[PDB]
Amino acid sequence: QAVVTQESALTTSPGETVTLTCRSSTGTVTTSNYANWVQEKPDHLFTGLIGATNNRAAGVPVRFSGSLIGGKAALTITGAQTEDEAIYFCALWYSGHWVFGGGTKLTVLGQPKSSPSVTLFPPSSEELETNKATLVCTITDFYPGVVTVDWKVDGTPVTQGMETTQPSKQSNNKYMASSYLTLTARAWERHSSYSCQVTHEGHTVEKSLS
Amino acid sequence: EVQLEESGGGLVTPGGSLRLSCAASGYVFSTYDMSWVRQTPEKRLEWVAFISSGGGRTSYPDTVKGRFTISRDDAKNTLYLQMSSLQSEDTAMYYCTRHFYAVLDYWGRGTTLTVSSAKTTPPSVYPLAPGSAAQTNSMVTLGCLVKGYFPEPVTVTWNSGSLSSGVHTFPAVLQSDLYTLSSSVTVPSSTWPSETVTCNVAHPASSTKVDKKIVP
Ligand SMILES: CO[C@H]1O[C@H](C)[C@@H](NC(=O)[C@H](O)CCO)[C@H](O)[C@@H]1O[C@H]1O[C@H](C)[C@@H](NC(=O)[C@H](O)CCO)[C@H](O)[C@@H]1OC
Repeated sequence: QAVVTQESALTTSPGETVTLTCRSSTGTVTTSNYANWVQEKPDHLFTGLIGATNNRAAGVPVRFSGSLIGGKAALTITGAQTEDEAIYFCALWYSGHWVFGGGTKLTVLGQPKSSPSVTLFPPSSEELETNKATLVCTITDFYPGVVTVDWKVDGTPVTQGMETTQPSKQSNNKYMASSYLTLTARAWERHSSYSCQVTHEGHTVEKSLS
Repeated sequence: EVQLEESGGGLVTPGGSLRLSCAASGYVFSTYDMSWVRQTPEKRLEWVAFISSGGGRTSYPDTVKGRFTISRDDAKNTLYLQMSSLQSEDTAMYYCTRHFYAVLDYWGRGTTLTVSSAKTTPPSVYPLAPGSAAQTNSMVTLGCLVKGYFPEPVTVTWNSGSLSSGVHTFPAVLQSDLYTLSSSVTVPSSTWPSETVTCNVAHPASSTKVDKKIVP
């Protein structure tokens, strides 16, 4: 029992229509799963958009809609607005329980796109004294708010000891992210090239150090 | 009309207990069916308990099954969640939702819960200095690595308020029991290092404050 998948990211412009579905590992999505659509707006605030597959909640606007699509729940937003940029989750009623999908990021283009400005940093004299080194890859200023971060030590792809923060909404409705690759100071002393590369929009920017 | 205010969360340690509370408003709290939903650090949403109308029926998912107990006091207009035998996976924001004829529509503000076994531990602050003189141009961006604190939060201020000038601080990360975080600042290239860029880092649990001056 239980898997509910949803698109991970969709991007649309203001005025356009977007559909978002909700798939089940169970097989088909009935009306006896009450497809529900929660909205997660800037800062942990949640709102019932649509419940029981097609009932739109009071206050929710005209464009939110519920449908069943090829055995799959779907949310339509017709003529989406800037305010709709947010995370949409779906819940499906499995007789007793509720099963939630991983919710989709929804960008609606409210301002001209822009790319990151990576700034890469080397472990300070001070942290090295504790026989541990950390490099900080700081990624700011991007819209849309999705990134892909890859680290390389001496050209080989790093497959661990790296962990990145989920984008976070700047003051200017621009996003920010940080990545950390941590090494024992030994390793630091050893390799000689560290690359931080961020892929945002087909374009990859890259910062390196020796 | 509706308000759902939950509360009763804090810092507990593994094996602990905890009763969460959620209070209704401007609605006839009895009639409606009801749930608890948790929002994890990973940011997935997971459901914890289900209560019916006359508290006749209770549903839970198998990872809470037997450790959590749901209930309500119609007299007081509240939902109760009773978390027992705590385990680190339960650290998450806990929310309450009313089923409006199967439309989960009104949700609480939420109540954060942390189940760590850590100990108040102040951070270590390290300078994040440019490195080779490779001047991109007008702008130079410095930062600070605040490492090994518990619990959160940590405020991070640049040049004792004086520098608001585009600061950016990031969601902390949890590296094997302690939190780490970064704050960065861009100050024009001809201001540093001629002028001074210190970084203030205060840790209220431990009532700490560290002053790392960033030098090339
Ligand atoms: C079955 O029809 C609704 O109620 C029955 C009892 C549900 N069956 C079970 O509860 C249970 O799984 C039996 C086997 O374990 C159905 O699942 C179904 O539930 C949805 O429909 C109603 C509208 C919801 N109740 C409410 O929405 C409101 O608070 C109305 C006030 O009475 C219910 O929680 C389900 O979806 C939200």
